[PDB]
Order: sequence, then structure tokens, then C-alpha cells
Amino acid sequence: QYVRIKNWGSGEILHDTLHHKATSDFTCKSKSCLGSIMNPKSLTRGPRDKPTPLEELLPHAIEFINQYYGSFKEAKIEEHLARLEAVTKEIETTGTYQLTLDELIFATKMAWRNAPRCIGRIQWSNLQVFDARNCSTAQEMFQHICRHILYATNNGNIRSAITVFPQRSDGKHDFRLWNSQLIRYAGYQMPDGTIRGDAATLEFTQLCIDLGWKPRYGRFDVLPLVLQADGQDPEVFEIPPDLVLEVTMEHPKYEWFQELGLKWYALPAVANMLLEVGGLEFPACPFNGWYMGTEIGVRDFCDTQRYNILEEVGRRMGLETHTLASLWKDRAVTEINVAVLHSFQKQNVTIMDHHTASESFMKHMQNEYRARGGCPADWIWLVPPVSGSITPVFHQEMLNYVLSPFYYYQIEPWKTHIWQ
Amino acid sequence: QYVRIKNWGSGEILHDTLHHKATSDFTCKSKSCLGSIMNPKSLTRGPRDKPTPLEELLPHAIEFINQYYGSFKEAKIEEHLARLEAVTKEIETTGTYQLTLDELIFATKMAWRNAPRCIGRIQWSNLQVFDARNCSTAQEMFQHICRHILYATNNGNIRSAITVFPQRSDGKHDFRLWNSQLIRYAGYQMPDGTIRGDAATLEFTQLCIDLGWKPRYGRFDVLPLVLQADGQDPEVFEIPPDLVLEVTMEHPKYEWFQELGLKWYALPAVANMLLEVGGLEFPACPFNGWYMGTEIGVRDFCDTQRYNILEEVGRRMGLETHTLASLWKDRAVTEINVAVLHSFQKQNVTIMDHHTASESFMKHMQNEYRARGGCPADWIWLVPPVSGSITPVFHQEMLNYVLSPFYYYQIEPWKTHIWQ
Ligand code: HEM
Ligand code: HEM
Ligand SMILES: C[C@H](O)[C@H](O)[C@H]1CNc2nc(N)[nH]c(=O)c2N1
Ligand SMILES: C[C@H](O)[C@H](O)[C@H]1CNc2nc(N)[nH]c(=O)c2N1
Ligand SMILES: [Zn+2]
Repeated sequence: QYVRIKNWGSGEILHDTLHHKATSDFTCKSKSCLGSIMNPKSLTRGPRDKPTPLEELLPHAIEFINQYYGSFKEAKIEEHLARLEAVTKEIETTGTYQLTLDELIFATKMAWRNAPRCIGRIQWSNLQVFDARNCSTAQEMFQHICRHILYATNNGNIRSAITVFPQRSDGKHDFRLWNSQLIRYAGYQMPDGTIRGDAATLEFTQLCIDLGWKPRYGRFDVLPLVLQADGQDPEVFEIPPDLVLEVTMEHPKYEWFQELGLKWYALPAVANMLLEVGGLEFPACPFNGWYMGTEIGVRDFCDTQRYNILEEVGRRMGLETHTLASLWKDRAVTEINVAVLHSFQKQNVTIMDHHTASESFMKHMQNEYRARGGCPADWIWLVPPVSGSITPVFHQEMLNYVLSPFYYYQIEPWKTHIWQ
Repeated sequence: QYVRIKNWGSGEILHDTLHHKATSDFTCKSKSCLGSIMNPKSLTRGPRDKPTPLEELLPHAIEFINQYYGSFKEAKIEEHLARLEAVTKEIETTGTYQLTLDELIFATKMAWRNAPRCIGRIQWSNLQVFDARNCSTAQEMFQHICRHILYATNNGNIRSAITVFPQRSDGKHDFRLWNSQLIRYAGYQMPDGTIRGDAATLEFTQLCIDLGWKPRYGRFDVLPLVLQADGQDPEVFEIPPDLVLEVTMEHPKYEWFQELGLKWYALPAVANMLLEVGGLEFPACPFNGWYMGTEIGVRDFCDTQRYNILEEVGRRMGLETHTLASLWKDRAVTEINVAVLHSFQKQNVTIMDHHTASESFMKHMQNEYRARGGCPADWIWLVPPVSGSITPVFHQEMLNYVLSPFYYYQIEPWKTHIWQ
């Protein structure tokens, strides 16, 4: 029938009918909840040896073409019927099929729409699609990615975009970006026991250096693009510095803040995800939106396993840093966040604070239920890393499910790559 | 086999074998996660008409006696064997069985140990058990509850305790406390459109007044105990004011804070939950621990649906209250929290800040996995309503499951009570 969902802040009740269209088995079990797991098999789509079995491809394909044509106000039935026949003809002829640019565009926005862990989804229809399905060399990959970065940045006025490379064919000719993010800082373990830069990119920076990247041993060293084209080994490309736009941090009160020598790139671009749509799969399709302050201020800067700056931001604020109960950490993190938002605001670079983000998502969630009867949502990811219950999303009960199209995680490439 | 769990902050990995001992079907489905739902059927144990089917009672009973005797270092096998026989003899003779005080004590601590939504579980073995299984009248219920409140309070030096009333027999002679909490404030809808006190207790305060309670139309009016004994209708009892200990709020810097006229009761006591153990069920068994600042500071005070004080605490702090992006809400909530912790600390009343709480739970979680191979945990409840990722629990992946004994929710009594 339907599932009842309540918003404990507003008292409003909603009915979820959309979960009925969910793929196959998800994260949890009959006797336990595992929604707390970061990378479950259910959110991951791995490698392939042989092409996709046609008995599987065709129904998926037909369902996608049905969804696409079922999406315009006053559909084109003769076009719909023609497309179904052509797709079937193509599947039986070539072993697979090609999406029209229009279908791809629709696929990319819908997969974003279906991303349960994204707060920015109110923006789902504003997405620029770069068709790089004709690509064949790593060098061409690199050029496409540069156009992306250039377009996306727009000199601070961030624009959301995605660039789709060739779809998986047999499974041994996959196009992959070995980077987690398009733009990201390096993390080196220093001689003195410490770690500089991004502790999260440790194992990867080591891979980059092993493929011959020149380690600039600093704290904000933008790592290189590590591209895998067709079946080939990955090639290393340096990101043109002119393309990488950053924001240096500074507080509108605490003038000693900038003396911390902190900054962050203005571009949040997921590089290693896979787009599934109508039986097809694209293992290389980097995408970007704009940042939400907490990503940088709370997670990037304050996480133990990342930059870890809390200890000294507390010190430099006076604060009893050795008395947990004093709530210094609460004090600092709040200031590190106004810095980020001020620094981004001042330097004319798009940013979104978590409160306005949460409020926009709530508006989106209502639009979604009204428009299609549901919105797949992952509360654990959707609730900001700070000020939990101060945001509307905390009081909203939600359902998490995998629809199609969708953006999946992939098993990291170095673990499955057959080098030549 | 076992489930792999990772702590993304420390890199530590853990194996969960305990989830194999989980009861029956939990919250989620084959195709979707619903761990975000507040009151799912899986966390609730409802009404009964007829006694418990013996085919069900006996295995459950035997399993509990096996667990109990399997719990002491160097067990008493002849006592274990004797207890199994006696329990079986009693079940076949009287239709049910009675727990020894020692087994009850063990049951109450283990059910607490198994509460996936409790952060304070490191304390699980320090629990005072009040045996009120001999009780028969509402007046005796009221006396027991008063002894509880008195003992628990200890004049600020809060002590954890539970008071167990008679177990469900046929299902139509249930002992129930109609209150959500032992001590709790009233919420009235005022003439001027507003609402005073606790907006959460609206529908209930109306029930109290309908059973003849005298509405003192204030903002901190401690509601009456509404007791249901044997099968009978509920009787209303006023909580002796001398028993109710409160804490008035005041900031160690902002002297205008106390002029807000704010306070909160020093006793967090869940009144409406059901204890299940070895086939048996106790529908009345109120329990208490001590408070965690955020409960009062963030949830009680700042929630829209509760006291809702943010708007004016912001105003009285200067803050641009009409500019979301200014992060005023972050600023205020932090101060409302130091107040609570200071006010509680000054007035010599036990309290625990969320950071130290999170750290103690993490230590408990490790002790648990080491001791029994798991710890049922609900990330959505365990992560504080503020400073999410600043706490260790946010980075800890966890598994949520229902073991036995356990504390269940119950369908609210007014919805199922056959009045006489
Ligand atoms: C327009 C601005 C957007 C904002 C403000 C936004 C914000 C966010 C935030 C805050 C996260 C969590 C990041 C993390 O904790 O790792 C996220 C994740 C995500 N976003 Fe959005 N997003 C936007 C646009 C997009 C776009 C354009 C796409 C795809 C076309 C997208 C796809 C996703 C996906 C798949 C995730 C999950 C990533 C993962 O699982 O690691 N987002 N987004
Ligand atoms: C010793 C101090 C303790 C602390 C600091 C503590 C703290 C907490 C906190 C912060 C919550 C969440 C409250 C909410 O958000 O509604 C909670 C819930 C809970 N606690 Fe503990 N607790 C303690 C002792 C106990 C005891 C003694 C029991 C039982 C014998 C217990 C049983 C539970 C249960 C069942 C819940 C879930 C309540 C619900 O689902 O509404 N706690 N505790
Ligand atoms: C273990 C836990 O799942 C993990 O720390 C989470 C929680 N919620 C999150 N939320 C977001 N948006 N991003 C994250 O990285 C995480 N990680
Ligand atoms: C909808 C959502 O489940 C709800 O707001 C939650 C989340 N986590 C919580 N955590 C605690 N400890 N207490 C709560 O009341 C809640 N409620
Ligand atoms: Zn689940």
C-alpha cells in the first residue's frame, strides 16, 4: 500500500508510494539495521567480465525508455513506440544500445534526483551535461575534465555539471578516474611522525607518487588526475593551476585567523562514481555541485582523520582546551564555520550554509512527494555534522531506497586493475 | 559468519557476532531502510487478550534461565539444572512463572545493556532495582513511585534505578503509568493563540484535566502521576513538590540569562516502557538515569515542538536573527548549553555533557564487543543533536538489533483502554 512518514517538528504526515519501484535488495536485513555503514554492497556496483546478459538489458532498457517518454506533459506516443522498436533492434543487432543526448540528460538529472545522500537535490533540473561518449584516449579524458573544471568554476559563480565518458562495454575496456574527487589535496606522512595536508588522501598520494608524480611536500598540494581510458593503464596528468580556484580563510572579527594559512578548493566534484541507467553503466562520469560550509569547516578541517585543526583553534580563542565539559569544541567549530562562509562570501565564490541547505531540502522533499510520491533519503547523510536538531531535516522521518537511474560507488580501481 | 564494522575516525575495525541472537523481524525491509522512524512496530510491544501460549513461554523461559546461569564466572550447574526444572514445573502448574529477585536484577541491567538508543550504557551494572511485584492498588503504585523519585534524586546526586510492578497476566489486568515520564511539565494552549509550558505534553495535559487535575496555567507545572492498577481505570495523583527537584538556569557570563526565568527537572525517568524477559512482560517498570545537557539545552529548550527559545536567545545576544547564514542559531544553542551545564554544576546536580558522554559510550562499545561480540546501537539516537562529527560516535559504524531482555515501547493506553 504505502508507508507513513512523520515530521516531528511540524506534525506533518506523508505517504511514501515510490519505494515500490526500488531495484533489488538494499543495505539492511530481516533482523538488523545497517544504515550506518558507509559503503555497503547495496550502494556499490562492481566490475564485469562479459557484456550484460540481454535478458537483463532489454527489460531495463524498455523500462527506461518507458520512464523517459512517460516524463513529458503530453507525451509523443508515436515517438515513444518508435524508440522502443529501435532500441530493441539495436540491442539485438549490436549487443547493446546508445542513449540519445536527450535521454542521457534526463538520466543524469534523474540519477541526481535519486541520490539519497544529497542535500542539494532541489537543484536537480539545473545540470549541464558534457557528452564525452566519443572519447578514446586518456589525453582526451584530461581535456574534457579541464573543460569541465573551467566551466564549473566560472570564476567563483559555481555551476553544476557532469561529464559522461564511454559506457562499459565488455567490462575490460572501462574508462575510470582513479581520483575520489576531481580537485583534492595531497597527504604525506612527514619525517617527524606527523602527516601534512589531507590525511584522507594518504594511500592515494602514494599511488600517484608510484606512477611518477612529483611530490611538492606541502599542505594544500592539489593532486594529479589519474586517468584510465578504454582498458589501458592509468596515466598521470597535472591539473593546470590556473584552473584550480581556491579560497583562503579569514574571520570578520578574529584577524589572527588568516595567519593560520588555511584554504580550500572551491570545487566539490565526485570523480569515482558510476551512473546506471536502463541496463547501461558509465564507470566514468565526474559531477559537481557547490559546497555546503560544513563540508569544509566541520569535516575537512575538524575531523581527526582529515586536517584536524580544533585543538589549536581552541587555544587561539582562549578556551579551556583541557576541560571537555567547557564546550570549547562547540565554540571553535562555530567560528571555523563563519570563517569559511565569510571567506567564500567575500571572495565571490558560491557557498551554502547548512541551515538554508536543510530548509531547501525540506522544500524539495515536499515537492518530491507531491510530484512522485516519495524521495529516497538517507537521514544519516542528510543531517549536517553540526547543529543536528536545529535543522528541519533532523525531525523529518525518511525512507532510504535505490531507484534507477542511480549513482553507485565502485570498487576502488587499484584493487581490480589487471596492469599491462 | 560476522559483520565488519569500521570507525572512520580511528581506522579501527570490529566484528559483530551478537546480531545472530536477535529476536524476530526488525524495523527495515529487503528493499528499504526505515531506521529513521521514531516508533516502528519492531520497537513496540502491544496489548494481549489471553495469557501467553505455553509453547512460546517455555522456550523463552528456558533460554533466559540458560542466559542467567551462563552469566557467572564459574557457574552453579546443580542450581542451574534445579532452576530449569522448577521453572518448567511452575509453568505447567500455574500457567506462568515468577522470577527470583536476582534474576529480575539481572534482567533489568541486561535490558538496559540491550537498549540501542541509550548513550549512558557504560553504567549498565549500576542499577538499583525496586521490587514492587507484590503491588495491587494505584495508591501503592503512587507510594512506590514516590520512594523511587526520592531515592533517585538523592538531592542532586542522581542515582539510576528502576521499579518493577506486577507482570502482565491475562492481558486485561495490566499495571500502566499513563505518563511518558515520571516528572514532566504541562503544556496548555493559551487564549492568545500561543502555547505555554511543554508543547509536547498538550494532548496528555488535556487527559489529566479531563480526569480532574487542577490546571495551574504556568510554564513549568509538574504534571500528575496517572496510574492504572490491575485492570482498573487510571487514578490521578499529585506529585509531592518536595520530591520534585529542579534547576534554574544561569550563565557564568551573561547575567541576563537567569532573567529568562527558565528551569528544568533534575530527573529523567521513562515511565511508559515495557520490560520483556524470558517469555514474561512487565507493562509498568519506570526507570531513570541522569541527564545529558543536550536533552535540556538543545531538545527541550530549542525544538520548535517543545519550548522553542532560540529566536529570543539570539535577540538577547545581539545576533542578526533574520539572516540564517549568520549562524546565530549555532551561536545561541552553544550558550544555552553552557548555561544548562553550569546551572546543573553550580546547584550540585549530576549532569553529563555530550562530548564526555560520547567518549564513554565509545569505551563501552569496545568493552561490549570484547565482552560479548557486539553492542546493539542506533546511530540516529546515539549521535548528539548538536556537534555531530565533533563527537566520536559519528565516525563509528554500528549495527542496530533487538535482543532479549529488552525495553519496548507500548501502544499509548488511552487508545486501548476499556473504561469501566
Ligand atoms: C548544487 C549543489 C549541490 C549541493 C549544495 C550538494 C551538496 C551535497 C552534500 C553536502 C553532500 C555530502 C558530501 C559528503 O559528506 O561527502 C553531497 C553528496 C552527494 N551529492 Fe550533492 N550537492 C549538489 C549537487 C550535486 C550534483 C550536481 C550531483 C550529481 C549530478 C550530486 C550528487 C551527489 C551524490 C551522489 C552524493 C553522494 C556522494 C557520496 O556518497 O560520497 N550533488 N551533495
Ligand atoms: C546513567 C545515566 C544515563 C544516561 C546519561 C542516559 C542517557 C540517555 C539519553 C541521552 C537518551 C536519549 C533521550 C531522548 O533523546 O529521548 C537515553 C535513552 C534511553 N535510555 Fe539511557 N541513560 C542513562 C541511564 C539509563 C537507564 C538507567 C535506563 C534503563 C534502566 C536507560 C534506558 C534508556 C532507554 C530505553 C532509552 C530509550 C528511550 C526512548 O526510546 O524514548 N538509560 N538515555
Ligand atoms: C559512520 C557514519 O556512517 C559516517 O561517519 C557518516 C555519517 N554521516 C555522514 N554524512 C555525510 N553527509 N557525509 C559523511 O561522510 C557521513 N559519514
Ligand atoms: C525523525 C528522527 O528519527 C527523530 O527526529 C530523532 C533522531 N534522533 C534522535 N535522537 C535522540 N537521542 N532522541 C530523539 O528524540 C531523536 N529523534
Ligand atoms: Zn535499515
